[PDB]
Amino acid sequence: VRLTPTMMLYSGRSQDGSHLLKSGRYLQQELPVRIAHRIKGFRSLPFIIGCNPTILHVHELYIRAFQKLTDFPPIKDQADEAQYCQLVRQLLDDHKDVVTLLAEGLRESRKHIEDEKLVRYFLDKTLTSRLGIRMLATHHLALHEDKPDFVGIICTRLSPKKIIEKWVDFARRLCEHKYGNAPRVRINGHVAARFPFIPMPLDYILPELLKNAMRATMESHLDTPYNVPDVVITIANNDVDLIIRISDRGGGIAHKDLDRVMDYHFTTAGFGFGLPTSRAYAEYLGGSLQLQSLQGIGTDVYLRLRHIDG
Amino acid sequence: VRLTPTMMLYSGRSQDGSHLLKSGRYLQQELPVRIAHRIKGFRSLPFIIGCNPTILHVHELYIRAFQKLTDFPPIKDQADEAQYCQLVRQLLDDHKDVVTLLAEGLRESRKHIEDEKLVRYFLDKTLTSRLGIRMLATHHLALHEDKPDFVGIICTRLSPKKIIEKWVDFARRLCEHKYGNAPRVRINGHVAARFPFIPMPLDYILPELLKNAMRATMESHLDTPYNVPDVVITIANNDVDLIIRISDRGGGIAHKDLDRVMDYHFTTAGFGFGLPTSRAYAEYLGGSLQLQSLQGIGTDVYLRLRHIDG
Ligand SMILES: Nc1ncnc2c1ncn2[C@@H]1O[C@H](COP(=O)(O)OP(=O)(O)O)[C@@H](O)[C@H]1O
Ligand SMILES: Nc1ncnc2c1ncn2[C@@H]1O[C@H](COP(=O)(O)OP(=O)(O)O)[C@@H](O)[C@H]1O
Ligand SMILES: CC(C)C[C@H](Cl)C(=O)O
Ligand SMILES: CC(C)C[C@H](Cl)C(=O)O
Ligand SMILES: [K+]
Ligand SMILES: [K+]
Ligand SMILES: [Mg+2]
Ligand SMILES: [Mg+2]
Repeated sequence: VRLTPTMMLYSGRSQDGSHLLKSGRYLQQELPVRIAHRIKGFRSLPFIIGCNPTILHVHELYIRAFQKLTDFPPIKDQADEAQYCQLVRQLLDDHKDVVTLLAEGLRESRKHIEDEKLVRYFLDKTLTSRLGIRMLATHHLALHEDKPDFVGIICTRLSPKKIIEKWVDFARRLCEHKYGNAPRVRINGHVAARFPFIPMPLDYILPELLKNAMRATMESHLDTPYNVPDVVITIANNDVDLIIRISDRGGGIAHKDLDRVMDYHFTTAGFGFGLPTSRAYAEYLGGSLQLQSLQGIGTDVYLRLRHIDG
Repeated sequence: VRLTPTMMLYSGRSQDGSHLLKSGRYLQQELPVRIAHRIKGFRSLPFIIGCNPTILHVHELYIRAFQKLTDFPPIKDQADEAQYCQLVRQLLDDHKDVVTLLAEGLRESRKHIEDEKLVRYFLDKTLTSRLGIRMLATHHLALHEDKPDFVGIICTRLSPKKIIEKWVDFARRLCEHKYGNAPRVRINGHVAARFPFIPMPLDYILPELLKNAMRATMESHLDTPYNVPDVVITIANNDVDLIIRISDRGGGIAHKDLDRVMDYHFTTAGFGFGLPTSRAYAEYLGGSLQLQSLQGIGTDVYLRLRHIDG
């Protein structure tokens, strides 16, 4: 029953399966209201942006979802609950490319307005609400599964080192595929820590930060691709939060780019969403994402995520 | 002729010694106005604080200095200039303990007022103005000296690694004297950098940050004083600024203390002035001082100082 902001992840264990029903009914009351807020967000977008065909498509997707959700009959039994899950699974899949569609839709249209704070706010609000909604929805679905060491999407004994290693292997492959090599990653600090935690946000954030650090490292070592400085990751685990520091020797973020890197769409090269999205996600969950640039040397990125209150 | 804020450090080279006169005359016009501002600062202190006998003593010192400075006759020749230097040297020495007197005077008296922003502002403004004044004054005196690789107090080829090493040896001695041992310090990054720079601010700041990192390291390793994690210092030198990162494995700054550590007087133990003073000095010179705490692991402190414009 651990909560994200104004949102609650049910921990329940009833052999009869009545927690599924209480969970299902909660989801059913909650999803339409939150989808309505997203729709209100689209309605208030500057006209010229809202008229972009890709933005209109996403706008329609949300209306469609609101329609199907409200059309679904109140849940009275396992049979209803079971069918609601099919709808939720369908919606989750239908909406899996939303971040990318928004990025495309907004890329050009955003420069047609005078106030630039506007799109930042819309995206921060839309993407984090969406993260919140997908977490709740996926958590409900997960309550059906019998994975050990999970209560829904909540890992009961998450190892930060393990999940970091997972995304390191992933980022290294992408990097090897593009450059013929990848920095090695060293992990230090509280490497043996284990605690209850929701992987989902880490699954978004970590690969974004690792891809950044690896790209920077390779692009600054073009003469010695076979011998590049390691990326060093430090884990700090205390009673308040989990801190993951990702340090590279990739030459740093230039002074002229520093005020831009947190802007959606800004890139010196994906589509420039990695940093602002990651920060918005971390702040939404009560944490933060901070950068320290050592121009000429490299960058330290500090991810902080609050622990699950007990 | 490199400048600090609203203040100018004369680079001059006249064999006849006329730059000494132009410098002297500049100092003579500039010191009284700036001392007057400091006096105005004392006049506007909350009554109950201004009545503290130590605060009153410092207040009087500044009046006395204004008196002697204004009483000094306009400078028309080397003889006048030469005598002005004696006065400046006397004043510099008379005022050498001002930071410490202010700290004592304010320690108790400050809690007697409702607005806490007040003392922070007074101290930030008083201490940085004082740094500015001492730099100009000392720079003038230094123009008389014939040290090679100096133009006044400006080192023409400052090595960050060398000046860091100087203060490392110093901090290690203090630390060894108190704990029987001291962390080793490793220095990496742009270790061979050399550039024109004014040592004075580094001479204040570095020992403060080194003492902090060493204390934290020892106090968190009481069982293994003979084997403690190194302090690691990274130098980054680029065209805009010099960055010095000081990282320790001293266990970090606790969440409950984090909002306090930049307050004058706050200490978990000198007199709690190291951090706020160092930050005020760095910002005054166009740089910054930022902390990243990894609670349970350690702390990274980032000092940034702008280069001398050319
Ligand atoms: N670790 C890093 N080192 C150097 N530059 C970085 C680092 N992380 C981000 N940046 C800079 O910030 C920009 C924004 O990154 P991001 O938001 O992830 O979008 P993208 O990776 O698509 O460019 C990058 O294009 C890059 O110039
Ligand atoms: N590197 C560090 N590691 C852990 N704690 C630190 C560090 N630097 C500063 N602190 C904390 O911040 C407080 C304020 O430090 P400072 O302003 O230098 O005053 P003082 O050193 O006199 O306490 C210290 O008492 C200490 O608790
Ligand atoms: C209707 C929901 C499940 C869709 C979420 Cl808000 C998303 O865009 O992925
Ligand atoms: C009169 C000057 C030289 C004194 C400076 Cl402002 C200081 O307090 O040290
Ligand atoms: K970006
Ligand atoms: K302090
Ligand atoms: Mg990226
Ligand atoms: Mg100190």
